[PDB]
Amino acid sequence: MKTPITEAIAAADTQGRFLSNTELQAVDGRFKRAVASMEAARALTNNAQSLIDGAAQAVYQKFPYTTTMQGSQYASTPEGKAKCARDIGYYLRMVTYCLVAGGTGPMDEYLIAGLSEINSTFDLSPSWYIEALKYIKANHGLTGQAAVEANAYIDYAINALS
Amino acid sequence: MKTPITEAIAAADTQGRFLSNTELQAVDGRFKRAVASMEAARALTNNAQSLIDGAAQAVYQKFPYTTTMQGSQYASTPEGKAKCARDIGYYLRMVTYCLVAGGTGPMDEYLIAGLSEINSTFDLSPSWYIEALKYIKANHGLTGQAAVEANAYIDYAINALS
Amino acid sequence: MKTPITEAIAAADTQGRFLSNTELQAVDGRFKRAVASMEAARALTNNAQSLIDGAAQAVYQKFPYTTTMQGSQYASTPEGKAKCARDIGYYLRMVTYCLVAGGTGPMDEYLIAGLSEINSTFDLSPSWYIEALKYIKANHGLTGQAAVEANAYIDYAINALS
Amino acid sequence: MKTPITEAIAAADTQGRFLSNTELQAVDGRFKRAVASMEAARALTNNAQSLIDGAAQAVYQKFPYTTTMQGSQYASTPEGKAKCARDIGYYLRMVTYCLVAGGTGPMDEYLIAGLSEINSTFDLSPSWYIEALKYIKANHGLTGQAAVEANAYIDYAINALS
Amino acid sequence: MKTPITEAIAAADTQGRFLSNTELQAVDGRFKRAVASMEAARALTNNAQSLIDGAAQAVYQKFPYTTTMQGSQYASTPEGKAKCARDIGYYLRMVTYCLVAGGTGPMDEYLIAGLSEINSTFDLSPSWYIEALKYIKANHGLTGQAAVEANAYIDYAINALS
Amino acid sequence: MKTPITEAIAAADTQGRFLSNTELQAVDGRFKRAVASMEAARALTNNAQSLIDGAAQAVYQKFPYTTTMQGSQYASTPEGKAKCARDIGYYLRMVTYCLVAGGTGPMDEYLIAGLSEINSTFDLSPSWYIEALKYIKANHGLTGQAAVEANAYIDYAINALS
Amino acid sequence: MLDAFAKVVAQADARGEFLTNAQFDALSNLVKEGNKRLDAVNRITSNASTIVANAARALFAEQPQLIQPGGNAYTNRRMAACLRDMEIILRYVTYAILAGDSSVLDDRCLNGLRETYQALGTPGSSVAVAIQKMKDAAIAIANDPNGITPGDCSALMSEIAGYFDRAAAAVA
Amino acid sequence: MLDAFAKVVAQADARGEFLTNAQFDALSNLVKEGNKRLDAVNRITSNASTIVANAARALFAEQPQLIQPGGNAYTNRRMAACLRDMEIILRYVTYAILAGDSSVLDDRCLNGLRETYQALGTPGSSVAVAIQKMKDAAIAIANDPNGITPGDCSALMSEIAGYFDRAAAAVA
Amino acid sequence: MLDAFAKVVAQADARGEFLTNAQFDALSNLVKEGNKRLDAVNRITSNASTIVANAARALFAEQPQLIQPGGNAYTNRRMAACLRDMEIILRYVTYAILAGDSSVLDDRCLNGLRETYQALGTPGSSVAVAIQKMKDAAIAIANDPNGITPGDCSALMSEIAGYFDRAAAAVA
Amino acid sequence: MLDAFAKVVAQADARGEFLTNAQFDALSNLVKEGNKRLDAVNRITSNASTIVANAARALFAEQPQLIQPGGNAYTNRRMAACLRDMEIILRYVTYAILAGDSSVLDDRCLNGLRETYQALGTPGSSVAVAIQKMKDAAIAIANDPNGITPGDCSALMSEIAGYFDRAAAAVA
Amino acid sequence: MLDAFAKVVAQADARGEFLTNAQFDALSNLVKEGNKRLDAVNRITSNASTIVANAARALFAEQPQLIQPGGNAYTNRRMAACLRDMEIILRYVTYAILAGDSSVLDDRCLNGLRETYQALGTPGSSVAVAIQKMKDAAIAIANDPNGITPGDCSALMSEIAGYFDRAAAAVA
Amino acid sequence: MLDAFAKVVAQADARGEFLTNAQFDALSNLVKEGNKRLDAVNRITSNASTIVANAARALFAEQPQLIQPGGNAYTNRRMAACLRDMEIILRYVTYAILAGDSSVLDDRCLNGLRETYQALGTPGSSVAVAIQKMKDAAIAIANDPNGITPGDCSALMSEIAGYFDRAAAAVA
Ligand SMILES: CCC1=C(C)/C(=C/C2=NC(=C\c3[nH]c(/C=C4\NC(=O)[C@H](C)[C@H]4CC)c(C)c3CCC(=O)O)/C(CCC(=O)O)=C2C)NC1=O
Ligand code: NA
Repeated sequence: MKTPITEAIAAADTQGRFLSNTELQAVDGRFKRAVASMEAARALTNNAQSLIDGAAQAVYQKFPYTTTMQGSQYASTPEGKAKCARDIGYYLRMVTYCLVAGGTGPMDEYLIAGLSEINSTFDLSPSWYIEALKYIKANHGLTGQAAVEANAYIDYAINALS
Repeated sequence: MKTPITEAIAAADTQGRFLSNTELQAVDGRFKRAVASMEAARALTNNAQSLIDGAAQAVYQKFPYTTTMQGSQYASTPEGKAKCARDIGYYLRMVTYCLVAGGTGPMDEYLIAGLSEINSTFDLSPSWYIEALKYIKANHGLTGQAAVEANAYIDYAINALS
Repeated sequence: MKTPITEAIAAADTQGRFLSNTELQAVDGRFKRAVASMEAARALTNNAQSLIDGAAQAVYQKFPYTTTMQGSQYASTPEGKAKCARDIGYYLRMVTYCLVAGGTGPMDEYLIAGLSEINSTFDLSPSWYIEALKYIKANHGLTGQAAVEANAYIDYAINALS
Repeated sequence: MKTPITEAIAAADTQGRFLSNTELQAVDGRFKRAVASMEAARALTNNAQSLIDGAAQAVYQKFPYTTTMQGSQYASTPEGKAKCARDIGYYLRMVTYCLVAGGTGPMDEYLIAGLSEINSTFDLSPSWYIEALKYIKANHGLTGQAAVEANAYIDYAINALS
Repeated sequence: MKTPITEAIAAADTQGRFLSNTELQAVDGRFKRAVASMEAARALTNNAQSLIDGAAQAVYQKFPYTTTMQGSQYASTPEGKAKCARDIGYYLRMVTYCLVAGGTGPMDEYLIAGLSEINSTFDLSPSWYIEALKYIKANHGLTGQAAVEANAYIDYAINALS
Repeated sequence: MKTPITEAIAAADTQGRFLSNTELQAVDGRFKRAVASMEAARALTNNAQSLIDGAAQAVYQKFPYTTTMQGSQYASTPEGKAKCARDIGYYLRMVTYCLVAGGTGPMDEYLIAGLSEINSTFDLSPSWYIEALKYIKANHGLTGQAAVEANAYIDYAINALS
Repeated sequence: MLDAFAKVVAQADARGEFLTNAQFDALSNLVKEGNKRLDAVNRITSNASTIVANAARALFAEQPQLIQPGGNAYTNRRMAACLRDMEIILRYVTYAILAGDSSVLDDRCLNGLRETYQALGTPGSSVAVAIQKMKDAAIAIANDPNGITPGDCSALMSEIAGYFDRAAAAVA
Repeated sequence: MLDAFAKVVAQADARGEFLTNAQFDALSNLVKEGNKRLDAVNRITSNASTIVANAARALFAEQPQLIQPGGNAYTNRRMAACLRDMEIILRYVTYAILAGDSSVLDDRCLNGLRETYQALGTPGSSVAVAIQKMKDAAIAIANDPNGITPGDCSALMSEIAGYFDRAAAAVA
Repeated sequence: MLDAFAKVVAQADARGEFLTNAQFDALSNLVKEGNKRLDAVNRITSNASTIVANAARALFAEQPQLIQPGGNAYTNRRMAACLRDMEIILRYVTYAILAGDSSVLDDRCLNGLRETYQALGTPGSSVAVAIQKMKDAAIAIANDPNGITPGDCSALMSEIAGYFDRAAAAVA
Repeated sequence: MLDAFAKVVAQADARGEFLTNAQFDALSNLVKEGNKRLDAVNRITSNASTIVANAARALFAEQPQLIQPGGNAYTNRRMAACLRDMEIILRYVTYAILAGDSSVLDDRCLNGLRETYQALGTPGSSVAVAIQKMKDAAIAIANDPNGITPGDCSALMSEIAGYFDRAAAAVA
Repeated sequence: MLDAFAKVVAQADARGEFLTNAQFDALSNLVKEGNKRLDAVNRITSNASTIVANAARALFAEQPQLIQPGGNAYTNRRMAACLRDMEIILRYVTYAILAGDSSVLDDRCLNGLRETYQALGTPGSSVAVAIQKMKDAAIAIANDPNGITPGDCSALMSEIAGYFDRAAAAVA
Repeated sequence: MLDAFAKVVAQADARGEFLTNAQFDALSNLVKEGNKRLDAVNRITSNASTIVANAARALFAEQPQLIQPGGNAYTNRRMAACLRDMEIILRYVTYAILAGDSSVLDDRCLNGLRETYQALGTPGSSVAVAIQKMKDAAIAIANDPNGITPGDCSALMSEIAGYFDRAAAAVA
């Protein structure tokens, strides 16, 4: 899984070398940033439920046809709404994992690989998930470098959907 | 040339990706460490001449046969002594370059590539240059993280000669 | 471009062989089918305008939010409606090209390559174009093997969007 | 084994695709031609013995030295004549197999692969087998497209020997 | 061109090495054998015309049908007989070249490459050239190691035709 | 293992060929040279002990610091002197093996592969072993082609150390 | 691989025999039924996406543990791979329909596939269920009496069912 | 590569246009003449060896300096390569007959072939002569009135001659 | 490739010189301005998709002939390639922002790119216009005063503008 | 491979769970102890050559049969390979120190290494002894109180010892 | 691979020993008998084609089921492969004659060859018979007293017979 | 590549001629002088390291700007490459001594080498000087009258000098 630490190792291992000062500075960079990241991850975790509920509604507000149109891809049944909330929580959970690991690795492996095949197959519109993600970004309530951290990974998901 | 910054880029470029937060933390790590590195590089540069003169003598003391034995590989002529001092200054200069760039790159490219072929061809003993390097290490007069920094690259050269 | 004839040649050329009876039967198969294909292509060409106008409306009927929602990706301006009609005509034109060439080649090269990147980038929903294509399929008015022919290439586009 | 059907499949499979209309037309071409091919194969099978006996004599007539010269490669013993008749029947049998399968596959796999190594090793002249094949071609008694079919595969063998 | 000397070099060059004693012994082996080889080459050259005339007749004697049968591949015209004599002289000339160079190189490059394609295309029987070569072998009149030398390269041609 | 015989075989085997006269001359070259080689190998074997004792002293004479300086890499203890004598005997033994096999193979496999890694790791100076080898060369007491033979492999070791 | 025609040829060559009249007759009926075979391939292929997606939907509805966290189809990479496998099996089944013989399916798809899923921890019996659902949709589509010259395709639907059941047995 | 049908399509797409009735009519006549095209390919292909060998024989009879020692076709390696080239040119010409368009010939055979022969020292004008001889044999075989439904193939023989002359011009 | 630090080192080594105090001072200010550089990269990267898509939209609005049938961006394959190129140029520009030096941009993106577009028939001046539009969006995003510690980034925006103008000059 | 942080994440994802406060706390202490970990890597790495050479010297002193003619470390090729192996094991152990997890060591170094040495006839128990000697030198160097801010690194030295003992068990 | 000389060397090195006088004497006689060895190789090689073809003829005469339809040597592809194998075995046997040691034969020809034929369904005992027939022809040719300096080659013919019997045992 | 013998053969084949007596005589003298050629190769090869190192020492003594910072032989990578080149040129010259012909030198070493050094900025005239110094040492070693059967090797030393001067001209 891609983190600043496994990247530092992969680099050395690829060239058959011991770790150097080049790579140790990279990992120190990660340790110092971890304070801002963990703050972000904790706050997003503690406020998870309200952020998911708020985000789903933001989506239903923007795309009202998702609550009315017949079809299993839409949220016009209890089952559809529950699947939508589930997916949005998956997105949020992946962001907290990135924050904890200090890189895109968790999202890359568990969500982004295969994403466009999934959305294409089940007729899920990327713009639904972008709207959900923009809501979380506007309303997470973090400031300073904790916000920078959380926003970096949220925007990473957005570019993956764009 | 290998630095924490070109490594961060090489990683992204190799996988066809934009830079991520994974890579930005690595470069911040380098920027924060630069204060200790620049202190080390400055002190080694300002005291260069005494460190080179002291180091050459350390070598002549340890291996006295280098000042007596006939042959162009030895320092038993004015020319041989001047070549020896030159080489020792090359080693020191490369350490200051590593400190400035934040990685092994400069030493890797300008000194270590081809080293064992050169020493083998001109009959230069690695243990002469190890002794020179150990003197610089014991007598650079740096403390705290500036010493850690300078010693990391000096010891890097030593392992290359070992 | 992929046709039954270039495929027959590619096969022989790949194995460094002259054409054999294996390959001539393939091309005869294409010549005999051409009568049904040309009938289909002619009828679709002669009735192109009504099929495009009907198909666009089918889309606006199914997804009414496409005529109301703000954004350049939607048909809520004159410009957006004209772009939509254009694209639907592109789809129909590609089907007539497939019919004429006796294979998927024209659609493969001019429409399907890059499709998912385009739809993802400009926020165009595949299900809009599926609905357009289903309308053409239900209302082309062809029967017998001409219908089989036209439907084969229409359904080919549908699977590409699915 | 190479037939119009396995070629159609190989093409699709190589590119990781489902079968398309491109490939179905190829197989229909084969099904329509099968009537002419089966007529040819049946007639050649029913008249096999006279065609083999006639063909061997054609060879002995053209190259009389094959019935007089000492050596196991020649037909100057009962054993040699029986081996010659056997081989000529092999050729004819392979033609009927090609006709049935709708391609060169059977001849390619069972006769042509290794042919020049065999003829070189046992000192068998290709021109003996060409003469045998020309006799069958002149005297099979087929007309129209059945003759075209049988002649295509006979001439295929001739070019393989030339 | 393949000789004991170019082989010795190719070996060294392939492994990026200077020549060693391994390779010098090989070339000395060639220099010592050259006396037997040059004797053979000289005698075959001086007696070339009688050996070619004798050899062609040996072929016409063994395969009388070559002087009677209609066709440009046979020696039943003045032109055909002149082409036959030419080819037989080519074979003999190649043997003298092998003897001079101390290896198969000349025959490999100028005669054996493409041989089976030529014989197949122009309907030339290998067994004609084997008979010619067996005559030269029986009647060159060399003894001791000169005969061993000449026979080695003649038999090399025979295996190439077999 | 590299000998004139395995080289002759490797060449043929690489090109999928039977042995030719090209390769037999190479092996004869080796058989003829074997008389000079075996003479050299026998004399070096019979006089092994005096040559090793003389050679070690030559080294101690040239580089007196090797008998005085503290460290396990030097011969300033009984253990160090015994290791030095051992190594010098290894060198001599490898030369006799080369002489017997007619090539560099034995030295290549058992001594030269890994040499520079060993000398670098244990801080063994190549110039010590060159001096030892030059003594053996000056004092083996062989003349004519036996000397040429022994000197070829001794000088081979010297270039490997240079 | 073999088609139905090449298989008869290969059996014949092993005995060194010309074809009999029984074999010629059997192969002639194969050709006379060829239009039906081409419709079946065209129809199944033309609906390939809905067959897969609808079968997968059904599977995950009946076996929710597959999509729960820690399930073998949880994460988009694993879901993609699952849908991909369903597409592949369908693809190779359609190849065998065209050829009139299972060799291409057996040789290039099924050989070693049980072992593959066992090493991964993918439940083979769940895969079998997915194939059975694609089978039932494929035959309904292929044997739909609307929009086609009426006639009897029952022996062909038997054959088609044969190829699906073979694949389901191969993984279970 | 393009066939005659794909070429009309590609020209149409560049203008963003549906096909006209003139274009549909032209392409229909192409299909109606298809049996003749298949005979021409079958016949030329079925006689490929004699076309080559007989043309080569003739060439070396008229230009003996090619086979004299030091000649560009002297030695069996060079002769083999020469005959091989003749086979290749013939092969690619037959590809273009089937497709009804020269793109495959131009793109995969002729592009850069003059330059190839100039670097080697192979006389391009001798190659041209070899092609012209294959042309004359090919048309005689393809347009032989024996053993075939009578009719007019003259426009097709013109087209066939066109592909040969194009190759001869490309090397000369 | 070089970063700003390795470039000073390489110039120094060519003269065989230890760094001066002027050079040490210059490199220290580079480090002190590093937080600003990291924000600029983070911001431009975080908005990469909208920069590209919005620039492309604008380009095709001003130059409609690019998307007309026969245009160089007509067909989805050509459109995809066009958008891809815009993404690539942006990517390499962000690499140079991080490193503080153009070598990576020049060496791995721009060298030979004019020649590439000339062989294809892609209008280089249209590409230049696309880059200029991405530049203007990138600087607006990077230099947005909302949501960040206030301070002066003007010398860095000059540098960023430098990398875009270099790429536009390289293709035009 | 995983680091200590990615391992907690992967366990969490299998249950579909956000991290608890206990897990956040554990990971925070990991970060607070990070300076010590970086010193340990730096120190062991900086002395890599003497660790290896001195351990090898000791091994051959205690097991002379390894260097006698016919021994598994006799000849320079075999000696080189032996020293190389010691360097590799050390390298991978330092990787695991940095990551705080053995996965990289287990996956890329130790898996199949016992089998490797058994096929070769290399005595695994001799390799184990070499690793144990490198361990004892590495911990003495890493835990040297001279030239560093005083504090307690005992739990880290336990962890380091853990990685060495794991490698020695893997080969023995 | 080893020759006779390198084998003595490798045994000596394992003990760390200079060669004895017994070993030097043995190796000297090897050299003195070298002319005979070169004749044997030259003769067997010079008749390679007739050895193979004549042995194969004999084999198929005694075991006709091999060439009947369904037989393992029926079809030209299988016949070619059969003759090829005979050529290969002969080739490698001649290599071992030159080297005076079986290592090249064992290592590059015989290792795994029984398993190869068992997987294919090739009857190993039939292969053994083919080798035995080549052996008997090879020794008759190599030991022919006509056209060569008279002398005793019986110990060499024993050795040659040894290499053939080894190959026949390896497949049977 | 050609040796002296293969070159005479190739010239002869171009004319289609058997060798004359003059050519046989010339080639016989080549063989009679072969012992001298083998000594020259053995001697130059046996001193390869000192030839190179001593020539390089001399070169850098006379052209110090090569080793000053910024010089083309400054840095160990560039020095290594320089010494490597000297070794390579020497190696290929010794190949040509053995073969009695320059083809191997010209074809595999010298062709394109001037262009190589011009692209790099390596001064060709400095390389020429290095070769000339190796030449003078090589001839002194090869033509040393000590420890060898006395006789005249002057025509061979001329030939050897020829190969060195050819290489120096090729780069300058
Ligand atoms: C190019 C490769 C090459 C070959 C081929 C070669 C052969 C070769 N074998 C020789 C002799 C010989 N060859 C044989 C061998 C045999 N005599 C018999 O009666 C046995 C049936 C037969 C079994 C092989 C004998 C017995 C001698 C004489 C003794 C000797 O010189 O070894 C000689 C010595 C000169 C002579 O007696 O004519 C040579 C040159 N030398 C080479 O360099
Ligand atoms: Na052997």
